[PDB]
Amino acid sequence: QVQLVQSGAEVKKPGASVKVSCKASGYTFTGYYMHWVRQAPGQGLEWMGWINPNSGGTNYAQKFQGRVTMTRDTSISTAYMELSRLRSDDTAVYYCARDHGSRHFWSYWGFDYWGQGTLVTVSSASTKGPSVFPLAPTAALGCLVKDYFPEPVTVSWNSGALTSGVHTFPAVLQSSGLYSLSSVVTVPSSSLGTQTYICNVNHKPSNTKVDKRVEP
Amino acid sequence: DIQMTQSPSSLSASVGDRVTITCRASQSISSYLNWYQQKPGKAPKLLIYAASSLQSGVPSRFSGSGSGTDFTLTISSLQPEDFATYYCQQSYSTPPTFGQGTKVEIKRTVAAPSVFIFPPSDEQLKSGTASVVCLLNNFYPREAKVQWKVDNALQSGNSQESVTEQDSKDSTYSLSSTLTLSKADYEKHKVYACEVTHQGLSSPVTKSFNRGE
Amino acid sequence: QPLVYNKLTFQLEPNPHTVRACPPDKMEVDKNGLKMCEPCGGLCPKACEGTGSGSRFQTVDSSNIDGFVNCTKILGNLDFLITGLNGDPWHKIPALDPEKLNVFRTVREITGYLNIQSWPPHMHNFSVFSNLTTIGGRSLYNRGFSLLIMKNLNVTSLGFRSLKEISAGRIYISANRQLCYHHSLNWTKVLRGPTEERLDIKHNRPRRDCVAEGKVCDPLCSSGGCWGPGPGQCLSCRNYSRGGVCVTHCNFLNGEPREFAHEAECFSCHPECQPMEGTATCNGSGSDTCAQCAHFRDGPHCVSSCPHGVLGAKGPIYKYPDVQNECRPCHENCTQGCKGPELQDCL
Ligand SMILES: *[C@@H]1O[C@H](CO)[C@@H](O[C@@H]2O[C@H](CO)[C@@H](O)[C@H](O)[C@H]2NC(C)=O)[C@H](O)[C@H]1NC(C)=O
Ligand SMILES: *[C@@H]1O[C@H](CO)[C@@H](O[C@@H]2O[C@H](CO)[C@@H](O)[C@H](O)[C@H]2NC(C)=O)[C@H](O)[C@H]1NC(C)=O
Ligand SMILES: *[C@@H]1O[C@H](CO)[C@@H](O)[C@H](O)[C@H]1NC(C)=O
Ligand SMILES: *[C@@H]1O[C@H](CO)[C@@H](O)[C@H](O)[C@H]1NC(C)=O
Ligand SMILES: *[C@@H]1O[C@H](CO)[C@@H](O)[C@H](O)[C@H]1NC(C)=O
Repeated sequence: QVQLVQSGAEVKKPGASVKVSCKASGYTFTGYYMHWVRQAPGQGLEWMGWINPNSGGTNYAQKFQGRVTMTRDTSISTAYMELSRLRSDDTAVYYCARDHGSRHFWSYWGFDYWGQGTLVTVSSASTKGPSVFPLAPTAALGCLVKDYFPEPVTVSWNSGALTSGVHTFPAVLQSSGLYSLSSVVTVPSSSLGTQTYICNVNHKPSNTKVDKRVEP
Repeated sequence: DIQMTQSPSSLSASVGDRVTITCRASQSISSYLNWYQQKPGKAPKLLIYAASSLQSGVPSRFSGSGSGTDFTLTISSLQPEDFATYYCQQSYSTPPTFGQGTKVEIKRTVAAPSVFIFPPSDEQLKSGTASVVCLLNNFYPREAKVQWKVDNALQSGNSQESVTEQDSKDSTYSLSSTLTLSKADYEKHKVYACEVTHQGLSSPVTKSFNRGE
Repeated sequence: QPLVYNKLTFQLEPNPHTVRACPPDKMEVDKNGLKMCEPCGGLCPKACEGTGSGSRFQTVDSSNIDGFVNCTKILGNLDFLITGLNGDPWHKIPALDPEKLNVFRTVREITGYLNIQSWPPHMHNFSVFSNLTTIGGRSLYNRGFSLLIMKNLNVTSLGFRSLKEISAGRIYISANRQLCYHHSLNWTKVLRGPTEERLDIKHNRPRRDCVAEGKVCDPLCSSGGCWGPGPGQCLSCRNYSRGGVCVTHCNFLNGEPREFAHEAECFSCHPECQPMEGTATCNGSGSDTCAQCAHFRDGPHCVSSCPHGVLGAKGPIYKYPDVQNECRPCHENCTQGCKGPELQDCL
């Protein structure tokens, strides 16, 4: 079947460059154009440009024209996009989509197959580990994953034993450039004191694994 | 650039309803308009291309119509797999433009939130910062109102909120408002409270606590 | 007896005291609630169905080109795809006879678009649409294109000599790596618009190669461009046009037919007008706009003879030639003409 595989997540500083790959398999790679579409977190879609995987021709949008270089590697069936001259507003999830038409002039530019998505976070902050603070008390308790960079963190209670009623809120970007995150969970007030409640925060970019007991 | 205008922005409908979203083009685009569905966290899926043509795989309940300027994505009898965000794309001019996107949400009865307040931990006060958390758990609709009162003083510009997507079971939201203060400011006032105003509440609920108590 | 002489305007007038199908050379017109036939300037108007979406034909091939005979207005589109011109051996469909394409020389207007993607190799122009004057664009092809000409590797010039208005739609002229003369066209005059990203012309024959071979516009064409070589293939003329062909001048002071100018176009003048040498001969094409009458003058009009028995509102009108060839009235109490104004000059 058709499947598009992209590179892993990237974290860049304002002014650097990011080169996201798009490994294609399941179809004639040179038969369909490769579109690139990015989506800012919690925003709409934005088309950046396409590339002809047969001729190498490109067609960048005016907004990105001058700092985006779309290339191809037909020997391994892989498309690349290198967006240099990075800014804070360039933080988005970059997808690679394939035109559904072999004859491009009669195509409708419909994106029938997409990649898995590559998150590219561009900020002036440096990689910082999270600080776990307990939110002590039907009872309600939780944790506070404050001041970390970059996304993401994985919060699980009791090493995955407690999953019912757990609410890990989306991370909000503070004015300091770091993410704040709260993970609350409702438990019976009777068990509050007879069962140990521990939240486990894992921040892979900084190799930080912190447990935290939450006592009343 | 041919800007797409989708309407409505949000939509609350239940399983089995016939919903209708509209995509308006700034200029005539003939019949070069596509429709997409985007699950939360997933890549968009092609539903209808060329205004009316149904993409292979998409069920027959998805149907498109219109030409020129006014286009319409109509799906009959909503299904649980069809609760997502829908975008329209124009392919007439050289830069494909998407719409703002309609977000269909599960209809539900009005549910009141369970308000919880959390004082800052002592491990956090050792660092020199104080964060007070006000929790709104399991409620409907998404619209709410949270105001902080530090010794009966209205606060603004120092609190941020975060909402969860509809739950997979009861289809209720959850909201948390965090008030970030320095330890110098937090050690000044005794009483902290958040005042919650919601449709599910007969009167605004206020949860309070005192520093050290 | 539809015509009756008038003493006040010195010419014939419609007589107030004056179903079947019209002949094939006359069209049925309505003159203020009175059905009557009117001769056609050549071929009579005839509406014909088109090609493409909305019609049962996808392309113009051998099985439908004979229905486009005597057609002056297509109520649709015209698609010339590859399978319609070179046939389709997988269905045993012969190729289109190129000489059948001359049936479009009667086409003067197209409602929708014109999609030309294949053309006989021995035809270096679309001169079969020489009488095409207007492309409507009510229905468009692909991305709003009202005129699309792609990959016709043996088209030297376009040939749309009379095409002077494209009401709407984009224009695509590409992949014709031997097409010239199209570089200097003033599309703003044809499109009735500003050509804001409405022109898609590329990958043809470069301007450097067309100019170096001297295959540019005729010096008689203006800055509006030309659809090919010659004084006829111009869009607009630098000075005057006689019969659609750009000329250096009309025949104001000398020529086989004396002419007058009207919007930079030469029109022959009334035959009842004396050709003047060195001076102007006529203001317009009427018999009353001329300088000197060729024979006689009846009021304002130059006539060949004075009204000698023409019916009027009161009876037969009789006029006699004056000393200076002015048709003046005969005496009232006189029948069967006269020689002069007096009473005894009668009969
Ligand atoms: C239109 O194209 C033809 C060739 O396809 C040009 O040449 C004429 O070809 C016909 C038949 O092939 C001959 O009968 C004519 O004598 C040819 N003309 C000349 C001048 O040799 C033709 O000239 C083109 N017309 C225009 C206006 O460019
Ligand atoms: C091409 O034709 C256009 C329109 O027919 C000309 O542009 C206009 O000319 C009129 C003259 O009556 C002016 O009033 C307008 O302001 C002009 N508009 C623009 C946008 O220029 C144009 O001059 C012609 N060009 C050539 C080379 O013949
Ligand atoms: C086309 O018109 C000509 C005269 O202009 C006439 O002789 C001929 O019969 C007509 N043919 C058709 C099919 O109408
Ligand atoms: C094209 O039009 C002219 C006059 O407009 C006419 O004399 C001529 O016969 C027409 N062409 C054909 C093939 O009838
Ligand atoms: C048509 O085009 C081909 C290739 O472009 C060329 O070889 C051939 O001579 C052309 N036909 C004529 C009549 O010139």
